[PDB]
Amino acid sequence: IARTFYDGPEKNYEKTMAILQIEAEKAELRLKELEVRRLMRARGDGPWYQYPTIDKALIDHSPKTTPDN
Amino acid sequence: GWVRPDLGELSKVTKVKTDRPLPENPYHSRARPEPNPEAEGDLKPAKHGSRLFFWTM
Ligand SMILES: CCCCCCCCCCCCCCCCC[C@@H](O)O[C@H](CO[C@H](O)CCCCCCCCCCCCCCC)COP(=O)(O)OCC[N+](C)(C)C
Repeated sequence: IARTFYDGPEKNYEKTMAILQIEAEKAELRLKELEVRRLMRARGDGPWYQYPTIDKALIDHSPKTTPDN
Repeated sequence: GWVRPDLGELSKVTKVKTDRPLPENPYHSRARPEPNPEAEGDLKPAKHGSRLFFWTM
């Protein structure tokens, strides 16, 4: 029965080790992402949460019919 | 010896030679804030896919 239907314990053991590593990495990545989102939303210095401002390319820098703009 | 300017001459944009130095900051601007750093590097696939609750891709 053991020869025909199953494997040794080392296979399940090391598959479990691989599964555990994947899951623990995913967990720490999730926590880190939550912290990064908190900081990027509070500070606005990150690539995320960039709210539009006015394009400076719309300003007209030509003499404006009076000297003081 | 005064000649009256012809039609269209007093409205020309002309050049002026001056000793007055070109003002550097006539708007009295402050220093501009520093930009955000930039995007850089090669794009690698996200580690362990999307990572949504139980999805492995
Ligand atoms: C000697 C006499 C006295 C003792 C009798 C012993 C009793 C044993 C017989 C009972 C059958 C066991 C039930 C089957 C469960 C096993 C299912 C599965 O685990 O088996 C797969 C293997 O497949 C097997 O073939 C199971 C198929 C059994 C299907 C039973 C169907 C019987 C129906 C009877 C119909 C008869 C004719 C009907 C006439 C109308 C394993 O997949 P595999 O990917 O390998 O895993 C890797 C393991 N390796 C490395 C060893 C290869």
